[PDB]
Amino acid sequence: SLALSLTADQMVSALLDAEPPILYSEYDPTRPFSEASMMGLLTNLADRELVHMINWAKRVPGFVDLTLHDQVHLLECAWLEILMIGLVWRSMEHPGKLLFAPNLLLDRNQGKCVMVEIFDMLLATSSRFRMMNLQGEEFVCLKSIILLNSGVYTSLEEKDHIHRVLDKITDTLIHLMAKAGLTLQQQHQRLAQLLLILSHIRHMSNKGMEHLYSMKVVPLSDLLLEMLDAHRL
Amino acid sequence: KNSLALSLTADQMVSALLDAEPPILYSEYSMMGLLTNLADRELVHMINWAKRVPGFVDLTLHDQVHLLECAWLEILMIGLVWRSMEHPGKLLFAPNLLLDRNQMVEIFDMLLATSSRFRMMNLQGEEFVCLKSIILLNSGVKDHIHRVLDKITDTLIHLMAKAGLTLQQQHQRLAQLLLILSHIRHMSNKGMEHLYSMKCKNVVPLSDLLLEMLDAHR
Amino acid sequence: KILHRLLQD
Amino acid sequence: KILHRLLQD
Repeated sequence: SLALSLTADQMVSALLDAEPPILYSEYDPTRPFSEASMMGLLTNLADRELVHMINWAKRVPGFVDLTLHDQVHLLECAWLEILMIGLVWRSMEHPGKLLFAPNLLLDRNQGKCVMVEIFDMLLATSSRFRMMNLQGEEFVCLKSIILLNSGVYTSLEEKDHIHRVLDKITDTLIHLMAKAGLTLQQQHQRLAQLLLILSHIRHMSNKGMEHLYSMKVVPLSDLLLEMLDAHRL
Repeated sequence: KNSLALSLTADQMVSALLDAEPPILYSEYSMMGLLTNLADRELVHMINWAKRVPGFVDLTLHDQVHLLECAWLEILMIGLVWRSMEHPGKLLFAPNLLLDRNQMVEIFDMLLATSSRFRMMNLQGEEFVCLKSIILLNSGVKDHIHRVLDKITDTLIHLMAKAGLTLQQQHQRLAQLLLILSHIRHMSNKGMEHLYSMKCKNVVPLSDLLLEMLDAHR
Repeated sequence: KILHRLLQD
Repeated sequence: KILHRLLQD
């Protein structure tokens, strides 16, 4: 591989330049009002976000070296996790609310019809990210970790390759914290704190997932139908 | 805040977590009926194990039932994975119950992959008991529980430093272990779904304690 | 509940 | 597969 040779500073720049954009919702003020229409906005938003994520994944160092089946597999497993950590990242500057889009800011009263429980878990996750002062450099590292780690445990030395890249992102996270001026103890503590949150992200993803193939009337895109059926069967 | 965890040194914490370890139970004499019976008895030991975990008692009661309600299947699974490490390709539910995948099978494979990973990492028992305490305290959802988690983190690092691992190897191994916890959370959530559908199908009677911990996922 | 019975006793 | 065809391009 080649991504095993890039430095920590080069890893960050590669991830920052590969960052997907923050997308907007479907603007019409009437559709956030009810249940079906609101999930329609989120579904449409997630569908367009997936297209960016797929192409973002191709620019994630090491992901390209993976075989085609391994690439699809990792995306099939982590797609909702990556959407959620992005959502949680965007919602940091807005306590008590979830920023799905700059034109789609959700409060928990909207979540209390049709879901409230998952809403609060996302809020709490965004809350911890805020008071930890999560940096954009750290965030893009966490997203790449999710992409490579979530589906790796479902010749097979491609597993070893994935683990090698994961070790590099670990070095990168520590590199960023070291540059930020954190003491050695604070580094592995913050590292642990961030990675423990990934378990929470996985949790919220699984819970949100089983709502999605329970909601399955509220039309899902064929791409989204494909991503969910991988989690079912 | 009154706490034994924050008063313990790194080695005292390890010693306490080792002494608090639950026993390896035996199966009785369908297959899922055996596992259900086994898991039920293991749950009784887990509850008392948690009470022996430094810091857990100092939490309020409602916080204690919450963590156990959230983590019980995660803790059962990492215990199973730990026992199965020296049996690659098989799961050692009990010394008298060693199973292959073809005897829920998707979850079996995930457990096998976790056991293989722990084995090639050469996971130590002192690291293992730290991971379980982390799972218990991180299942819910500076705060007291977060302070304890920070200390168990210091404990994992302390253990690795004694093993002779470099600072780089410590951060990497710590990351490797905590990333596996994400997969353990996954297996637990998936297992929870199937266990409830299993309840609806009325094919194997979930025990009282199991039915109770299930209703908690909510 | 069985939980906070074993948890206390 | 669409995801497969989205990776193909």
